[PDB]
Amino acid sequence: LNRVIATVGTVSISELDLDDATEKYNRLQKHLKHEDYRKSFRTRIIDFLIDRAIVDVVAEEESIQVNEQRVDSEIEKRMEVMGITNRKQFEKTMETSSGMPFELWVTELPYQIKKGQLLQLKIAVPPPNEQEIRSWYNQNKDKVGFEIRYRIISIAPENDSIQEENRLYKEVSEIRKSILADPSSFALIAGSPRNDPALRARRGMVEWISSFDLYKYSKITATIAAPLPNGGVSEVFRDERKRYCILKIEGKRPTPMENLRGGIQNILYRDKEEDTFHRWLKESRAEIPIQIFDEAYRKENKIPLKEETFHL
Repeated sequence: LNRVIATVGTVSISELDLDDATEKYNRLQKHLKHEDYRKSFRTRIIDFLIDRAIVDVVAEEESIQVNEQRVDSEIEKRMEVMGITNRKQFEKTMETSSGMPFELWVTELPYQIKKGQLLQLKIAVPPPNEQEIRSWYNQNKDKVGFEIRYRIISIAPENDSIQEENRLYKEVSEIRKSILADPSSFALIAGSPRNDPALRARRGMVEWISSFDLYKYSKITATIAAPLPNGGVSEVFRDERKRYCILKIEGKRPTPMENLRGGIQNILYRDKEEDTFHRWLKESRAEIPIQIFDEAYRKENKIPLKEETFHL
């Protein structure tokens, strides 16, 4: 009862092949940003399988072979980018992002490899142009973000004592009262010996940075800076290095394109491949011989029969 649903080129899609795929397609339905939900699950899955068949078929013709060894090679080439060293930790990393068991996720790699190699060979994805970059910037200002310029005072405690904590809390709180009283002071006190040696030189000032890049250096400092307006003095807080701090936003500006250039290019190019390739599959379905045998699909997707005499 494992009947043939369809044939895509040399590939044959069995009713079994469908049932096997039934799990993967469901966990992939989240990532598959094209399928028209008006169509039945039965249609959508067959359609899924046909697209996979096309890739397999075309890769054969172009001598793109993906063997057991090449799969392992790719996993390790993916680690040698992500940073990851243990094979066991990578298995969990992927299960998070996919929401799929590793033994199932690994069966995507052939498709992914073949797809990447086909795009490298057949398909054309022209790098995005300056007018396209500027238009993304100009029409995605919410997604650009903001850059900040601020001044910080960071005083470390000598001893691990609670008494020292109470002193420094009061010390820094006094500096804060003084700063609101006379803002001009902040510059002087930042150059003053109480502040960290690194900040004394650069007048306590931190030049143009994203709250995100800052969040990388210090999650605390950023979460504290992010909500404050221009000239906002932060409340007295502690560093991730247990230092007693105070910061003041000296400037805010929308992050200049120049910095986000690469990032915008990457967004644009990936959306270019994801469409060029989606069209190429549509296009390929017209070139590669496909035959549907399954009556359900035939009926639903409006496929004619020869000499199906018109009613008149």
